Amino acid sequence: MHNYVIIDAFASVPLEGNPVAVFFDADDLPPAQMQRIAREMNLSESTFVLKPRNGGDALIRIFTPVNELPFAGHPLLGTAIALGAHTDNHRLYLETQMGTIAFELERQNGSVIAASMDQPIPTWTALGRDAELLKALGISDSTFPIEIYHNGPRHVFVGLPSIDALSALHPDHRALSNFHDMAINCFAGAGRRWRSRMFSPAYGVVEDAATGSAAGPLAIHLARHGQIEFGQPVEILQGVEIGRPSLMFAKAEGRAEQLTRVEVSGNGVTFGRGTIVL
Amino acid sequence: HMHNYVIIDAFASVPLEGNPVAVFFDADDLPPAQMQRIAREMNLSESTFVLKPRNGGDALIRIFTPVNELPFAGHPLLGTAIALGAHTDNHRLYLETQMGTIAFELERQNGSVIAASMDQPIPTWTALGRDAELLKALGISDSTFPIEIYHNGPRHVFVGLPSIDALSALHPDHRALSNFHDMAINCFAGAGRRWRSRMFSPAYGVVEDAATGSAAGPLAIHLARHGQIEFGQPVEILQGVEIGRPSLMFAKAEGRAEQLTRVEVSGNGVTFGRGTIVL
Ligand SMILES: N[C@H]1C(C(=O)O)=CC=C[C@@H]1O
Ligand SMILES: N[C@H]1C(C(=O)O)=CC=C[C@@H]1O
Repeated sequence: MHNYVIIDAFASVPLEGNPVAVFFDADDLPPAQMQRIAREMNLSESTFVLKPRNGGDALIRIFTPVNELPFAGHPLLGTAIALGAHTDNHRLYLETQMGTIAFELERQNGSVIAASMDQPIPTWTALGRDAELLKALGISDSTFPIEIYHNGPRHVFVGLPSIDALSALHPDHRALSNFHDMAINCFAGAGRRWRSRMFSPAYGVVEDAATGSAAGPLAIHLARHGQIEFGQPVEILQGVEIGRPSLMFAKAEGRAEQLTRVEVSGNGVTFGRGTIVL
Repeated sequence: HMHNYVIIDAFASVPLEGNPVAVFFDADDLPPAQMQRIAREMNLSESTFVLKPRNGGDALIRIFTPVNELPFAGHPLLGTAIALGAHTDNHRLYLETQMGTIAFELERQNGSVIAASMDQPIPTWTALGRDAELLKALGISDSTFPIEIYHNGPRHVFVGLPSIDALSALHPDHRALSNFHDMAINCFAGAGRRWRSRMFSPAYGVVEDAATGSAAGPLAIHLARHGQIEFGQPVEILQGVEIGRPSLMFAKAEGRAEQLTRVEVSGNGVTFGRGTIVL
């Protein structure tokens, strides 16, 4: 029998942010059963905490309802906040398939409130499928070049001219299903405050509330396209239209040709706790 | 304020099959607005909330999809009945809903509720009258039977497919289907005592549902009306196969078209998990 906790990631109160189900003592579960359990929970991801293999504190496997991911932001944020309760550490090192991700935990009186990760440095290139994507989204143009970033998963970015235009999107999910192993992140905003919406049939979700692995790349994206400065922290608010407002903090340090750090951070809170029969 | 819940996999005898429902106990202190939010947090096709009775039943149940409330629904109530059945020795349970009181018979094995049967509301029906639009949304040219919509609280449209291969091949346009409000699109194929179903409902906040319990009753009526089975003949409807959530619903509609005396839907259910929430 496995205990799990539900964490609302990128939120300071239950019912906001993006839920993840974090399953403890999962070494006995085969990955095919992990996948099935994630299908059962039907949250954007469920995670599994395994004994470490390469010097971290744990090894974390990450599953959408339909696939395994080698890295994801909300799921690992939630896992780090839940795991934080086990110990007194303020530094946590979580192994994933993309490598070991360092976390700084924000604690008060030993109690975990928030966490900050150092993400893998993404690479990027032009999508090369603009007409198709914009048709799918129901729009004419992107405000900035449409590029796709890889840090484990992949994330494509499409800019909108206003927050109203971003909220007005009604994408064709079936057309979006032609975009494999990627999530589509639409953004709008100004200066240090940006809004996002994410759509990914490839990762099993019509619309996700907080796509944590997209936040760092967006910050890169905005700085490469002159809208913010490298090293300038931004707030990205996602999930508003679906009732799941999620605040992601991101900061990309260095320069386009040589990034040195991609930090994403947020609050998380416990929604519930229980146990599954297998 | 804290609430205990159980996750029941409805219309399955083993965990990880069937259709999950999250059942929250002692839920009277949650306003409907918060119940809707909790149902979104769980993100299951439905969550239910167990309230004290007002009309002589055992409990009053409110039912929520990720995006709306429903006056009745079959997998959520089945799972609710199995869950509440653990707390009682009784053979029958009466669950008040907005559609009236639904009677259940509980089946035990050893000291354990393993299944239940309900008597569903008798539906009304008519044609949908929008065949061309719906068929284009589904990605096909027609139905094997007249496209009709049944109402037993929620609404269910039925589109017949000529084979199981044809049914598994559907890749509907979710957005185009969102233009059909307040209903679920149930696509079926099969023969005799054995049918496959797939359900799609942007209106009820699900791309594809695993086991649409309130559709099982109407489908047996629909098949009897259209001469593919006889009234009163039990059928097995297997739903959710293509999404990896095989679910087995048993349905029997007794009487005749002009006068149905019982629409019975039953199935197995199993506990997958349980827990507590912080509000
Ligand atoms: N939660 C998202 C995720 C993330 O980084 O949090 C990556 C890809 C898809 C998921 O829905
Ligand atoms: N499970 C379904 C339901 C039912 O009767 O189980 C009714 C309407 C939509 C839900 O996804």
